[PDB]
Amino acid sequence: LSPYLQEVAKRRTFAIISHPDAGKTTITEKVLLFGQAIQTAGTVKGRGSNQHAKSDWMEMEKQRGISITTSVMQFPYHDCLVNLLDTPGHEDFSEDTYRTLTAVDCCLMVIDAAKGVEDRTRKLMEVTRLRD
Amino acid sequence: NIKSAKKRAIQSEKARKHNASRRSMMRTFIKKVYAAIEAGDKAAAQKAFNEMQPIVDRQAAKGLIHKNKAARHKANLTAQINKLA
Amino acid sequence: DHMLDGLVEWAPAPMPRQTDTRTVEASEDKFTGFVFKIQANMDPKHRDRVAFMRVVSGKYEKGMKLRQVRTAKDVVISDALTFMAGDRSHVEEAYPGDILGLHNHGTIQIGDTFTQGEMMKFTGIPNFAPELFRRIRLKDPLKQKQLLKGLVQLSEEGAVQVFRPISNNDLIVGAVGVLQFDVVVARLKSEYNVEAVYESVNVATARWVECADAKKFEEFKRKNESQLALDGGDNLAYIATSMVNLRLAQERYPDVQFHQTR
Amino acid sequence: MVTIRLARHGAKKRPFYQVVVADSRNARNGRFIERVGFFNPIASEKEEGTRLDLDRIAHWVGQGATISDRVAALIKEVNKAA
Amino acid sequence: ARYLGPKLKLSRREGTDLFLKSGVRAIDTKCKIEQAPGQHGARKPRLSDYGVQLREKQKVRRIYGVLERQFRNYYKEAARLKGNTGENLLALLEGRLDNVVYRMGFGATRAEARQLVSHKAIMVNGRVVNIASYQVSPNDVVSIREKAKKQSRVKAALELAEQREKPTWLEVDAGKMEGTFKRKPERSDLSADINEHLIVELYSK
Amino acid sequence: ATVNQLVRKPRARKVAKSNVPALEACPQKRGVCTRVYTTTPKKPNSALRKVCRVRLTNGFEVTSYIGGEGHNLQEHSVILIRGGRVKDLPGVRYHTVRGALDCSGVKDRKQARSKYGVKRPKA
RNA sequence: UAGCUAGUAGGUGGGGUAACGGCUCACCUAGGCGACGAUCCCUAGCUGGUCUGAGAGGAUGACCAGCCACACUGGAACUGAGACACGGUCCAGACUCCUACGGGAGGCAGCAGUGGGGAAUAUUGCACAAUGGGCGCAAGCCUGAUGCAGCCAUGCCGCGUGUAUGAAGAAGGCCUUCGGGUUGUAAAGUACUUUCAGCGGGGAGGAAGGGAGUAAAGUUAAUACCUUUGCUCAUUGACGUUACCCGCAGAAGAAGCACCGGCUAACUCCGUGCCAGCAGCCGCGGUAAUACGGAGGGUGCAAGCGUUAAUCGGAAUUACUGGG
Ligand SMILES: Nc1nc2c(ncn2[C@@H]2O[C@H](COP(=O)(O)OP(=O)(O)CP(=O)(O)O)[C@@H](O)[C@H]2O)c(=O)[nH]1
Repeated sequence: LSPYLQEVAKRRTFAIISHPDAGKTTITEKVLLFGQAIQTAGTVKGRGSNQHAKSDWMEMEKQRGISITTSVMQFPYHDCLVNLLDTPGHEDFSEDTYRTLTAVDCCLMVIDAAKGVEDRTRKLMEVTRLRD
Repeated sequence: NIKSAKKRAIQSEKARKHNASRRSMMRTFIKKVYAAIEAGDKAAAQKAFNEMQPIVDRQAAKGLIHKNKAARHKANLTAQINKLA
Repeated sequence: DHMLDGLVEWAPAPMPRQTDTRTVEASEDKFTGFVFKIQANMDPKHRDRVAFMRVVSGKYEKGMKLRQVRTAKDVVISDALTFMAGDRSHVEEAYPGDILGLHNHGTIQIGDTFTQGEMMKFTGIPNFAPELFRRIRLKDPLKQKQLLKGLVQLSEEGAVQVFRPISNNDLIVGAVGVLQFDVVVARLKSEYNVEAVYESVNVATARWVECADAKKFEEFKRKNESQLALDGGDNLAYIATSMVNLRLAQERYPDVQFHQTR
Repeated sequence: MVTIRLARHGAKKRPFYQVVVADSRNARNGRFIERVGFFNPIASEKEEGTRLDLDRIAHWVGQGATISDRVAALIKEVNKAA
Repeated sequence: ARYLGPKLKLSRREGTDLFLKSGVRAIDTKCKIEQAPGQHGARKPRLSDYGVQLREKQKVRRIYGVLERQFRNYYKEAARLKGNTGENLLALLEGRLDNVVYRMGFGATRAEARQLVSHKAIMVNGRVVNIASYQVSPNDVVSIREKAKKQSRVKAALELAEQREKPTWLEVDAGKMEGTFKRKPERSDLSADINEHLIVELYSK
Repeated sequence: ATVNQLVRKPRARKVAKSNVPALEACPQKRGVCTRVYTTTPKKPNSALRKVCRVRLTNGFEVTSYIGGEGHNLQEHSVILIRGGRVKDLPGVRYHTVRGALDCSGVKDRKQARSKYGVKRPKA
């Protein structure tokens, strides 16, 4: 019962893959709240609690688009520390994820109802069936 | 700059009042004798010189005064008080 | 908000991964952090390469000395970036099962393995063969060195492999996908200032990379001296304008210790 | 503070020390008062291995020069009865 | 560094026998000496002063096998010595180790002697020397180590040493291949033909 | 003579100007290289000498002679400029370096290929 | 660039500096510098030295070393023997970064490394093994100085890329008066050898010290503690898969660059035709080019070879040596 392996068990990997226009960026930004909240939760108890301005309405308005590459969020989450690894989702893109779904043990799928199961999802399942 | 040896800064702050305040009170005693030079009373000048001599020798002893400034003060101030007397 | 409980309860321990000998479990030593991407970096003042790693096996040390297996060298790496909330945080060690970021300068390619003495390789690199889109023709031709370095800086990546012909103009940008707007937007950075607007120029099929064994590829270089092309990483594929030229190259019999580099 | 110390002259992978009297605030190859003797650590058994004038060394001991460990070992190499 | 080319074309180029093709065989007459240095060798040149200076310099150099920067270093070394520069320059050329190995008869030609020095076989004073430009000090003894002694290449080429002048300033044992070096050679002893004065003229301007 | 005048005014050595105003003694320069045209030379020549007005990167407007047979220049293609007069054109005191930047080397040359940037024939 | 100076020049007295001192204030006089260049402008770190030159001289002073000055710019003080301060403080200004916007952080002309400039210049490497510096009684700690390692033919030096034999004077190229010559002992063939690279094994020296234990002499009441010297043991290397030595195999992996009318070393043929072009100067090319391009051959230098840029000599064409 050494704590080394007990926190080996507290380190997990989410592959994260989807269709184009599915919502990778929004769900990662909200797990930051979610993760940020976990940071706030971690920062929730103490002598004092500090959080970045809940962004204000005037600047709340602004935006960016089209994705591409990937990002990694380690997190400070309460229970475990489960990593993320973003990837650009297209057919001309996503040659990153052919070699970084080998990195990630698990797999998250994001499927829209207007899009459904398309050739993107069939190619991603052809990737993920090779390693179970 | 971020440095582990910043202790010599604030400790010198701990210097720049206290020792200097000693220097402050030192020179005020010296200026008191100049008041006697503006007074013309040789007995008050001798009393002020006897009041300022051990404290300026103590300030020359503690490393603030380099025992030649205070010697110059004793020299020219003794010359003034026995030229007046 | 309900996903987090499922992430805690359903996902197992990080599984062992296959080597040439056997699977290395998550309780052993000899850090197996090989590099996955060399990502298209945002550049504040420096590059750093990036080093996403499989450090699943072994808890970190601050002054640990890694071993480059494919070049077999003892490399002392003490600086390791942790991706805390996206920002590249301070020098920090962690618990195994994490992904780092290190500081490389044109040394480590995709999939270069690391151990502390186990001189074996994994079963990775699923990277593909490109589809040759157009060119570099250097609009505003002042200061070539930002593309003679900075796109060759991008040539080590899995998406971009820059091909240099002998004639010192018309440098081919390697794309495996179709959308080369990524590199065009990446040409507007602190060390990227040349535009290179695109047109239609036909170079057909992928430039199959091959570097034969000694005493035999010298005459292969000599007989078609106008038909060679330097590659990203000092390689020479053949030159690919048609399938018939590749058939003549197969007719020429280049016996090779073959490595794909793709 | 004056001291008697080695100066590390010579070529690359070819050391040739200069035992010399110099101030401690000066550099190794920097300013010195005067030189006295020399030492060659790679000097195998030949016609000359180490010259060391003990008169000026005794004169600097009479002035207060701090002797380092290597210079004291060279003094114990040049022994009065050996 | 080495020429490694047409060593007999240089003898036709200078006209005199440069002893680059000395060998086991005698004077060849197999190259049409003195009448065909090259394609247009039937022409008679104007042959000016700088011409004969350059021909004399290249003649002495392709006799001794010394490159131009190295021979200029030998001239700079001979210029600061005592006596006269002309005797000292030829003394420094004779003081080369491969020239001593050539005079001993340990090899047919000069390039063979340079190869014998270079391949860890020639040993002077118990210390093996690979560089052929070793300045031979007076009162030394040169020999061949036992692991490289008499693999026939020294042997038949020693028979050429029975046909040479066998000069005074060095003595060979010829029973164990152990030579003995002696005092420096006089100007009136070494080959009696080459002109140092034109070399002094060329390196003085 | 008259050494007292040399005591008054010291003997002054003539300071000869450089043949190439190359901004504090540099070997080569790199310029914008516009205006590619041919020039009729001075009296005993009658040729069409290819020349280019090179706006240098330090602000100087020099005109360098284009050597060799054939080139790929049209108002652009930044090159390297080396010194040395031509004795053929009044005002031209520079040369163009082949084997340097965007102007490629001369096609099909064998002899004297250190100049004009031609590589060794690989075939 | 012919006038400059008003704390300016001198004196008395007070203050101030570790110390003389218009260093600073009160009073008095009109002095002070300057044609043997005062004041003003431009440029420049200075020197020992480097290069060249017989010498006198000329440019330079990059690396080694001494001094001075500077630390994004300017100003100011405290600590201390020493700073009016690279990695110390404050203020004023500019440029970036964070902010929860109330306020703070920064100064690579350090080692590395990046952007920009430019023709042009390196690795985000190892260790205190040795020296030196700082602290500590000492052991020990730090040292991007240093000792090295990696890159660059940037400069110097050395070695090799074979040697001996070998005529049918072979094949191919070039010239021709088509007889023949040249390439050419060059290549092929035969016999030896393997410097340096590749591989496999031994292997110094840069290493003195320091730690533990014992003995003797000092010290002291003390055979206890401490200093010093012999003496016993375990030892301290980044370079380092070290220098160097031995063995394996096979000439096996290793030669280019400029020039050929004169200066200045070396000749022809073919193709254009004042055209393409070369050129450091004289200058060639106008249909028989030893001057352009190509071929052959030769010359020179050699892991370097040509060009460009700068200094000196030749230039006694800045003449003091040494001109009119
Ligand atoms: N209303 C609403 N819109 C959503 C939701 N999830 C995604 N979207 C919208 O769908 C689009 C997807 O945006 P984005 O998050 O960039 O998609 P993506 O998955 O990262 C794209 P890619 O697969 O290429 O990486 C956006 O317009 C976003 O606003 C959701 O839960 N609700």
